[PDB]
Amino acid sequence: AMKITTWNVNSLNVRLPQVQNLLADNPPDILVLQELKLDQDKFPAAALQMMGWHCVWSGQKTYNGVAIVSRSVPQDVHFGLPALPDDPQRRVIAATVSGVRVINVYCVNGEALDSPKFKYKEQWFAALTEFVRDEMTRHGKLVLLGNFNIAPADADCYDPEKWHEKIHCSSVERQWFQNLLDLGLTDSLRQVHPEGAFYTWFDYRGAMFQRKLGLRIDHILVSPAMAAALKDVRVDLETRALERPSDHAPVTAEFDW
DNA sequence: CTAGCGAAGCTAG
Ligand SMILES: [Mg+2]
Ligand SMILES: [Mg+2]
Repeated sequence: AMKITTWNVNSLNVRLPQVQNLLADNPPDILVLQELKLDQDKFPAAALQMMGWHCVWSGQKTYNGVAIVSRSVPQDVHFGLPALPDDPQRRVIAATVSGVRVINVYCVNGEALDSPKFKYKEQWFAALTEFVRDEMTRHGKLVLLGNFNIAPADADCYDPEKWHEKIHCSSVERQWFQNLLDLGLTDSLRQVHPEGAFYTWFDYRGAMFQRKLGLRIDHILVSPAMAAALKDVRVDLETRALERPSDHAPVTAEFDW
């Protein structure tokens, strides 16, 4: 059995208490985090080790930041994308936990389709595809998860017409998401829940979480042997409902053999 | 609207 949660925390300094409450109550075997927004030396290692967790992370000042936190030791830790070796933004970290290759990604947002950050998003997703393919040549059990900043289909958008060919929802971005699906990966949530709105992000503005209008952009993609044992996927809107919350909700997947 | 940086108003999401 194995339980893995992904969360875009948006500043790990701010929401560290909520991370520790997440690791205290029905804790997962693996928790990965995006948007730490703290430098490499500022990670709260001691506070998480006190509770019995191993941590491998990649951080920079102010932006980005990824982390893997697990009960067992994360082995063979890789930083970044080989096809993009000069990108200073800390967005990818991979490690093998309990024989399962975890690839944690905080994907480029893109801002706008006419923004330079969208070209950056394009190249970054290409490099990600190459890295994930090469990693899949070596690991039967693989999970590529995190904040993809891409709503796969219209059912992942509270409103497909105003988001028509807008950032997160454009046909190009969905073709990138499909490029990662074509390597042999399964959208685990859509396997367990083929129908319905399972939004994972709600804009801070306009009380959009209260209106329950958001996007499903936080995903857990799994290899074939992982989908064979895939049993459940849930969006922790309760964490999203907390005071001073992240705009993303945690997402958990549950497997067993 | 929130968070960072840093002292105000951009950048980023
Ligand atoms: Mg955010
Ligand atoms: Mg459409």
